[PDB]
Amino acid sequence: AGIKKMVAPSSAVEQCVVSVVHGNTQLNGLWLNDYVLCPRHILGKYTGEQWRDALINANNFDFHILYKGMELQVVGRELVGALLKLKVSMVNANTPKYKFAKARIGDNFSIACAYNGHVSGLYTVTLRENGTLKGSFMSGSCGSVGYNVTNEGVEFVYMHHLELPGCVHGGSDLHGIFYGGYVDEEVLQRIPPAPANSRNIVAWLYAAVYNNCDWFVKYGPKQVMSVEDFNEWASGYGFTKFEYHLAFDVFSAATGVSVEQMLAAIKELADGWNYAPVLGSFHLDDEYSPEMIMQQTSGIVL
Repeated sequence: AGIKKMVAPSSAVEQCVVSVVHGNTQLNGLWLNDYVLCPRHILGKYTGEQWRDALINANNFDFHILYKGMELQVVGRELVGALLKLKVSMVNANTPKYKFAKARIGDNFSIACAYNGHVSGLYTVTLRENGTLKGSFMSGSCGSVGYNVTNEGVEFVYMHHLELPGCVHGGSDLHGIFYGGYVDEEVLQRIPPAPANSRNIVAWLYAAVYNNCDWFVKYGPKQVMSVEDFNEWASGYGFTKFEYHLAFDVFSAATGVSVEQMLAAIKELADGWNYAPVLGSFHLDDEYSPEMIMQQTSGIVL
């Protein structure tokens, strides 16, 4: 029982995290096969036009890559979106079975927060609709990766680049594509605020029912809001449109509560409450993906 933010185990990632130093700039990289990926501003602080010229003017020996003290020699430079791809003279025997995947809105992933090429801590983040994360990042953490672990292997989805006003964090996938409408430049970037993720809130409400907190649903006569009706309300109250998830079939099977009851509860609880806590809170929590809740709950039919 109980509900916590679950971080994927880090052993596979720790064996790929490296330090990349080029000049005064210090940040982190990802060692896979015979190449290292790190943010492009390792070259320096430049503008879209300048990145190609900075890479051209660079020398392979100016990049110093360390994995647990051992030097990795660069044998090739390349730009991959907002990332630098440095071919190295040694193949990472610790390269896991992995895929580069794009995190989708509402997904959780784990941040391997690193400094000087050493993971110092892990936490879970949630991809918001505007492509930003509510992370915890200090100077030197650029190049920290976000990842998931499946039965098929490691899934690298994120590399950290920048901090935005209001303790908001942005980055790219491992193809160097930024997740939001921001850029890796020292410029004031005010980005649209993120609506609350309705799908995730449904998962959190189910997790409450799984843990004997059903006052919001059982306490009232069965109250229901259709998906169509809810989507219209959410559009004008700062909530995302409901998106279904396979986990809801499992959750309603174990709890007897339908999605439509949860949507009605969301409308009822949208402004917060004070009757009783729900998983220790008095406001809806949108930070738990359905996958995160499902790995903390049991199926009951089979």
